[PDB]
Amino acid sequence: QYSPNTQQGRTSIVHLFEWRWVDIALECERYLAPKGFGGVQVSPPNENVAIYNPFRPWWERYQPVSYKLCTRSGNEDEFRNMVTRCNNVGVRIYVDAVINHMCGNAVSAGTSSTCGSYFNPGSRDFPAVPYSGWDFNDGKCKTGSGDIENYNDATQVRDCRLTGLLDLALEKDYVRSKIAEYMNHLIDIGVAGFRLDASKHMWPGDIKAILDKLHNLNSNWFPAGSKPFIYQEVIDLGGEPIKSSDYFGNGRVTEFKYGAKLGTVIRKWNGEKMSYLKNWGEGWGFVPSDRALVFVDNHDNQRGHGAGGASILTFWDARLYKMAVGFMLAHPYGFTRVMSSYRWPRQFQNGNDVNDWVGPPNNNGVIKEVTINPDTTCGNDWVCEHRWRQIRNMVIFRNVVDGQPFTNWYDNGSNQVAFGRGNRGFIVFNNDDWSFSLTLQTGLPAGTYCDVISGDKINGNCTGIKIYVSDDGKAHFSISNSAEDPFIAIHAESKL
Ligand SMILES: C[C@H]1O[C@H](O[C@H]2[C@H](O)[C@@H](O)[C@@H](O)O[C@@H]2CO)[C@H](O)[C@@H](O)[C@@H]1N[C@H]1C=C(CO)[C@@H](O)[C@H](O)[C@H]1O
Ligand SMILES: *[C@@H]1O[C@H](CO)[C@@H](O)[C@H](O)[C@H]1NC(C)=O
Ligand SMILES: [Ca+2]
Ligand SMILES: [Cl-]
Repeated sequence: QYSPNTQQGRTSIVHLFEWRWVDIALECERYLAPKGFGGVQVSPPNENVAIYNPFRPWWERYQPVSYKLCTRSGNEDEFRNMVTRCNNVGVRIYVDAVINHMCGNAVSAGTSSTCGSYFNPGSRDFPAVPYSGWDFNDGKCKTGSGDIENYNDATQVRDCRLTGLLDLALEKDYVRSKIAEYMNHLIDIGVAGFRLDASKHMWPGDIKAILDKLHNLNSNWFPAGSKPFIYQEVIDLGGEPIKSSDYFGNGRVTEFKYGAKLGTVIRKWNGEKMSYLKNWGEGWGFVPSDRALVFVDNHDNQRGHGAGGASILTFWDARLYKMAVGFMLAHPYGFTRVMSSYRWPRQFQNGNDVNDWVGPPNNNGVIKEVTINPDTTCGNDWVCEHRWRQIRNMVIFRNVVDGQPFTNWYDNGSNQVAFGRGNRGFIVFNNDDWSFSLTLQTGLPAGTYCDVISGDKINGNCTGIKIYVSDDGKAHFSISNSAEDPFIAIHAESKL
């Protein structure tokens, strides 16, 4: 559960937040496979509460009603078709499993669900599963409100309701079995792993009991004995009694300190600078690389709903975002997840975005299809960061240098740094307020390389900047602080 059952040579996954099943299946064939992406994290595929006030917010998908594969992304048949086609092209599917809870305790009873299933929060009745009052922690939680009130108390964080969400009694074999039933149905369909949502709100031992009931991946696509890849969402920035290390026995963990610190460093907040990235990784107090799932931003903190503060970089800050993603994809620490989102009307009032609830692009509630423009960009308000030349080429960069050591590091004591990955790739950054022009040792073999950030290598030629590596591995780099993309990356496959 620590290894990504991704195809050999593919090292990243992309989060196609709120994408429809039919759009993902197409993207797997027309883009993801050809460009070397290893997998796709999809939004919760199980039935959720249909919320009309606000109008269909993104977060309604984190309020389960049943485990029926029927949501705004599609039905069960469309979901299976997606997993099959993607798997047939070497692109894995990872499911966002919401298993810590059901929907809000205050939600009105009725059939306001994505598939018409009836449910009654007030009476803890979820017949479509089925679940009853006996399957929740109402009698176990010790707070006066019944909800989590203080994160300094490890017990209520697990036994009480996260912002009102009915908390499942995961200690009960019956509940563990209904969740396993749901997860095993997905595994048998072809899913390669799961993102365990709100893992901090579940005891490590309860998670383990559930994982012990899981099947091995589908033998039609994976080798015998393959275990599903598991990465648990645990926000641990320190200061709390719960540590992400407490979950190492179950699988990988999300390292939120990663995007938070990269954000402050690149923004140059409070005296930080890129030169300090020399010992990036465990040196910064992060969890072991082999237990880490890293990313710059996620669906939560890109809209200020998670943890990380205002330092988090997102597509809104394009120039710096591409640099942050590039550094991440070039550095060997952890398993990388690329974000892919949609645009919403950000409206800041007194320091906060009042429209942080806006759901995916839609027409009367029906999610809009992802349209592709002649320049490979997306329309219908889908950002498609994974399609940006700079990000896509760095995804390939990571594949090419997979396994190579971190070497030939250089820094000017400020914000101009560079490092290589064995003899397969080199990358340089200029985040200072002045130009960079120096000859550095790359460790690469002599030849002419195409800069994969400012261009591509097409039919024997580079469309952008060209780098010349001498016999001794030295190469000259010139990066103006006025350049669109203040960084250059070259690797074994961009050589003429
Ligand atoms: C939304 C988020 O809330 C909780 O995160 C809190 C951290 O645990 C705290 O240490 C502190 O930083 O405040 C955070 C809230 O701002 C919770 O632990 C997370 O798991 C949760 N995020 C996931 C859970 C959901 C509920 O199903 C979803 O709303 C969300 O999209 C998930 O990413
Ligand atoms: C590369 O581009 C140049 C023009 O810029 C052209 O002369 C040359 O033939 C091209 N090389 C190949 C292999 O097509
Ligand atoms: Ca819980
Ligand atoms: Cl996450």
